[PDB]
Amino acid sequence: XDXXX
Amino acid sequence: DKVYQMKSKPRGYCLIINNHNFAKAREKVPKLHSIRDRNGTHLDAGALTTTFEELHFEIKPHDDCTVEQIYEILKIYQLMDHSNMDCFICCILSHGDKGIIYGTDGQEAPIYELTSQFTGLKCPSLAGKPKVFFIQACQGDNYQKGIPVETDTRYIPDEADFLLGMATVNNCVSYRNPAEGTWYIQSLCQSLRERCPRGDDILTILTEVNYEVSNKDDKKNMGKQMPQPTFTLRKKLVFPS
Repeated sequence: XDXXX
Repeated sequence: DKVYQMKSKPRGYCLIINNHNFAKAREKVPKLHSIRDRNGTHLDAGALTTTFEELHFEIKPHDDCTVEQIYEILKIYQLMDHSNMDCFICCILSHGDKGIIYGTDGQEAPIYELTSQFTGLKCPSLAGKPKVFFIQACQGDNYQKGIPVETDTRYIPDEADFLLGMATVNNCVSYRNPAEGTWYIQSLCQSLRERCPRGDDILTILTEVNYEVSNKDDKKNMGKQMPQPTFTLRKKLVFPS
């Protein structure tokens, strides 16, 4: 969750 | 230096395709069983809306689009009369992989399929006018590693006059902070808002975005992010305000 696409 | 005309009010449309909910992809595409919802993406859509409204564009948002829906939207704009506009912008906020972006259904849209809808033959009312695409997505699953450095009538081509701003070089990830927005879009908007009033052109601004994003890091994975513009622009592109 805290990070990319 | 030759400069694109940029005086119409509105300047043009700025489409924003803002993909958040990937429940369909998780259900339907085996390899995307754990692809996450893109929490925080609205912060990017809002930044782009503020930024491009200040620059006199008419914003056209579309949320949570499958691939087929994206192509339908792009066809609508391909077929629109842009004769009274000076520019067209399309922003895509989604997951992606090498050369593609995902619809919310987990189908793939090659980036070429998106931009090629606006060539001069397909959209003559944009012929000779800048067409600008910003793509916020990963382009693969690799972390970009870091390296240590010291501290500081006439005819033109069908594919002329494009600018494609990618959040990342191919093969690599791009970052989204759910509480702030993406590294790339947030930097892009900050730079546009600061520098377009100074008269700076978009390639200069995108160089600054490269500089700023290159200083960010992911200290979980020791990851970096390297944005990458590509262009067939034939003139300087400025967005006066």
